[PDB]
Amino acid sequence: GRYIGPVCRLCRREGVKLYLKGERCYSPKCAMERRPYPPGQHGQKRARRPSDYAVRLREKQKLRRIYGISERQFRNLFEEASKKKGVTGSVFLGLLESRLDNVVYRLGFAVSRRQARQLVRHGHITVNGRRVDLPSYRVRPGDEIAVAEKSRNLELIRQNLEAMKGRKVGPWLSLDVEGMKGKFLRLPDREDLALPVNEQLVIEFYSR
Amino acid sequence: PTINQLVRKGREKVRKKSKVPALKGAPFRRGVCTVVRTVTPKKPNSALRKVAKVRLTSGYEVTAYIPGEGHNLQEHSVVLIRGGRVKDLPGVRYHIVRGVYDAAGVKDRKKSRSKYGTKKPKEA
Amino acid sequence: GNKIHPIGFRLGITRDWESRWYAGKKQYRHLLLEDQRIRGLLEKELYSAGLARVDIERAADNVAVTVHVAKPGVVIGRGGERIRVLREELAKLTGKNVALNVQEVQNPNLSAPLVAQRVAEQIERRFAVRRAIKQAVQRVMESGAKGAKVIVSGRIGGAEQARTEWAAQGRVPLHTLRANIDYGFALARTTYGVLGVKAYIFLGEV
Amino acid sequence: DFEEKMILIRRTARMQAGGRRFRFGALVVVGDRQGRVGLGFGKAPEVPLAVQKAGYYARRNMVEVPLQNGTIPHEIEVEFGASKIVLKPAAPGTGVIAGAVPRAILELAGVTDILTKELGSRNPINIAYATMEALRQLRTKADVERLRKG
Amino acid sequence: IDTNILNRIVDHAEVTEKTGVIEIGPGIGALTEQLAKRAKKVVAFEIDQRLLPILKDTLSPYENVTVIHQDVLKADVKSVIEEQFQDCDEIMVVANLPYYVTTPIIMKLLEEHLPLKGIVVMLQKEVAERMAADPSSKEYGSLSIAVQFYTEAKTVMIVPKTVFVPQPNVDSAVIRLILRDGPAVDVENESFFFQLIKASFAQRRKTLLNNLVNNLPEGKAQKSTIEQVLEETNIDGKRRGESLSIEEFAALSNGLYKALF
RNA sequence: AUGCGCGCUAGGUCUCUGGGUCUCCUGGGGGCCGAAGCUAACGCGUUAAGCGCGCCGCCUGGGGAGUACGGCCGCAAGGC
RNA sequence: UAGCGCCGGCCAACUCCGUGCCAGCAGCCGCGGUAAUACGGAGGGCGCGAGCGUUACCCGGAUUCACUGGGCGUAAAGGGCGUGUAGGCGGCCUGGGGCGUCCCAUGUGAAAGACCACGGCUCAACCGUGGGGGAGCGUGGGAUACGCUCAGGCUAGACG
Ligand SMILES: [Zn+2]
Repeated sequence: GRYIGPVCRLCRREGVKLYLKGERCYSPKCAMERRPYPPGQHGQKRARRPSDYAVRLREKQKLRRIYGISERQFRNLFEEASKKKGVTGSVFLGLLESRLDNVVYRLGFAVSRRQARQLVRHGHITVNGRRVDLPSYRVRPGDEIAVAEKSRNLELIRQNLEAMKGRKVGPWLSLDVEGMKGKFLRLPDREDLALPVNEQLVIEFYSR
Repeated sequence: PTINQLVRKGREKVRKKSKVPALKGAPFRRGVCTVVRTVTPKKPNSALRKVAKVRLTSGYEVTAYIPGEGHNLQEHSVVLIRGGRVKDLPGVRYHIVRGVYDAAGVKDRKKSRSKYGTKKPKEA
Repeated sequence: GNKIHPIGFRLGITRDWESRWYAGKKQYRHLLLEDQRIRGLLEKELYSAGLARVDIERAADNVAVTVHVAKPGVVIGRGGERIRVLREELAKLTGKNVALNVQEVQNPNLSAPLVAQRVAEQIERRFAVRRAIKQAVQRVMESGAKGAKVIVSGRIGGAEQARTEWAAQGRVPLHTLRANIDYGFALARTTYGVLGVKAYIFLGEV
Repeated sequence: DFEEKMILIRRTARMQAGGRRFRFGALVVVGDRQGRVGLGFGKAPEVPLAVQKAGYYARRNMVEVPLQNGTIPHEIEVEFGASKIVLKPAAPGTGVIAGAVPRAILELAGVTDILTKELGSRNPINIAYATMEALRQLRTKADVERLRKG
Repeated sequence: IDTNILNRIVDHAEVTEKTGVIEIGPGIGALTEQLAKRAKKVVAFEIDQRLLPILKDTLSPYENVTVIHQDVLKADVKSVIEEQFQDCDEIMVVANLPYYVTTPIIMKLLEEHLPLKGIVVMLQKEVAERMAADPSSKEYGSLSIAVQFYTEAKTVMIVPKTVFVPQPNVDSAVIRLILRDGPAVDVENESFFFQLIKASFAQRRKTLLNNLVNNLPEGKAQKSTIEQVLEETNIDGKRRGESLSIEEFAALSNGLYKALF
């Protein structure tokens, strides 16, 4: 079970915009443009300097909340990345970006990661001409992601991909806006992602 | 020491000493209460702690600490004994699991119900 | 302990009498009583403006009251209305055609009475005593004033037992006659009793 | 220009004729994250004064560190008094594996990947000094070659 | 306290012995103290009881600073300007504002038609960008249209987070808003003007027609009229919505309502 | 309160006892300052508590306790 | 269908009421006698989430049995002192043997488990197909620097 409840409160607590809600967090309503302090009774009091543990925890929580995945899955992914070759940080980010729901959000089918998760789970998304209904599915370079024929006329997808005309997609992706389909080309770099996260702190946190 | 000294004698391992002999390698035990007495704490603390005397399924007969606000532990109540030591009371080395056999969960908890075993208050 | 008054120690030299006039034995006490009454009234009335010094002199059945104030506008008032009514009050008190004068003390951070009353006002407003004293001494020290010293009596922050704070900086030679030390006292009345504030300032030598 | 870090404020006391006189000691690390680190220990009867003094001392006593790929050229093992520090080079994407004090010192050095261990007494001041010595005792391939070959 | 930077803000306001200054939410009085030494008259609105003694004490050496214990929203600003500023030419507002009351506090002042010359304030950098936005910069919206319809805006610089001793979460920026000589564009239907402005940016990535027809029951009924009037005013609901200038909205607010007003 | 043996690491100074070519040079022993270095500190420092190698005996928080029990040795008290 | 623990420092999360060394909390340091962020209740927050806590046990942190990796002047620790058995260790130069030692080839080191790659369950768990690796021990061949050994010498240790 993922996290269900208030969202922009996470925006507030983490102190970064963290586009979770889709469109609202682009309008003057993201709750960062009004009351950008953490929630609660003592949200706007001069706080003591954060501890090392606090810093690492906050960094990890921010990175986790971006993709909206369980702590268990997060730790499993980190372990996998650690065991692999190359830089832990780069590999970890590459593994977080290879998720089906995240890829769906990237390609522009959905406005938010949560909407993308719902679309995936509800069977509106196909991978290599086969229905996949699992948000945690890992896609690989050279895969074909498309919208199911049945769902090609749904209002949500129609207007989402109508807004993607004359708009750029990530360098590690291609999209056929008219073709109701995309393509995953390669693992994204550290430079490619505009994450407000210093993954070194995540590594250090998990070291303890 | 020299390598020869170590070959001839070697290093003696260290063995841990159990702090809960009465349990006999079991998470809990079942006992029968005999005496329900209130006692006094070591120096810096001054109160009147409620303490039972429990004869276990083992041969052991030990004092136990009853945690909570009020209890219904009579002279013949069947109880479950748990590990854990009270820093103050000189001799007790076990607690009582609230709400198991005859011990009942302390009336009207709202914050820590896992401990002090009490059912969730059906809200209205 | 038991330091004597730093002004009284220097009445002859480096300081001057606040009241300057003459009267025979027959008519001394009356003039002094009138003088004390004038001082009382002025302290009572002009406190808001930041009074620091009251000078009285007599020539021939006349009074020339000079008031040294940080803020002279408050005393003067709008179109010289307040000064006029104050003059009227003083003249009504004693029929001696009093001649009130108003002077503005230059750099009001260099007058010890002003510093003392400011610290007392701060204490009345439930401030932190030590920090206030440190800041006051710092402000005195900034604008020349070769020496500065501030003492707050006791019963700090609504405590049970009294204690002295004393922050000072520079040279304060209370033992030298040619010192030109300016001294100021204040009394801070709070809900847990009274407090005494003393300020010493040292402005060069000779 | 230089970043500052804080290790410990400690309030020490000495007896007098009927009472105690206090004094605060401050430990401060000053660094530019490019290979320059200074450590200062400052005593004063008042905390900001102690911080200022420690900062001053840190700015004086500076040490250059031979960084390459944000790691240490060679593993080292330095004992100061009864404290012992062990440093080891690490591959990229490892992070600073260190306690509060060594991490504080090494972060301002620009080191991004290292493994550390504290041994013996763990008095923070001694550990800080030991870390300083270990940093001060580093050599490169070039330096050793110059020493030997010339 | 943010040192000489305070003296910088006043420098960006250019106040002298000629000017009277309105202070909104002074706090301790860091900015107020700096303003006092450079301005003929200073007025302040403070509503917090706990910070009042400190503010009063900070203002002890000064005389030309007045503090009124009343919320800005409830109090009539016009009267306060009438008395407090009887003998000054330029009337200016310099302030730093709490996060919640940033825009509405500006809007109240702008709506009231005060004789204010300029409002030089410190706000969020994001809000600063939104207030002073060029067309189709994703910063263009209701805020920009409203402010620039009332007052010309100019962002001076960006104040970094690494200034305040407690480091905040979001950066700050200083803006100037000079009151325009009369309304920017002639339209009698101010209310519906604002209605159109706010409705047109209902969905940023949607088109003008979507943002127009969906709003308003009459509008949701009389679809064709909107289109024919838009074509009458040489505008179309296809471009985007965010690419229009203020005068275009003036023409539309004339025509569309002229059809039904 | 410092196990035994050997090798290396500035000196100065006071002594006891031999040899020489005899202001001095060279061995063995007993003290006092002190290079390098070691030590938590006190201090040690060519008679090491320095730098190394070999072999042996010991320590693993403080009371209970050098106690109880068992064993060995003593006439005994006692000892291990 | 959304619960459970926590919010004094370790250790991320703060205020108001009730009690006044009482009721209690407690892993350690300790909090409780009228201003309790440490007890009890609320509001709020933090962590995990179909789970969350507690007890028991094992490894780690413990370099706190120290081979890697400790010590014995005063912190626990040099036998009261000799002589000496077994045992441990041992100068310089040549030559043989090749026991320790090192290298190569090879048999074994089963299957599952561990690592890498590719695949089937719509993914994952799970499973399958290949590739290695692996301390040790056998068998054959090779090298002689060091240790052991045998033979011949030398005087710097030892002895006369
Ligand atoms: Zn948001």
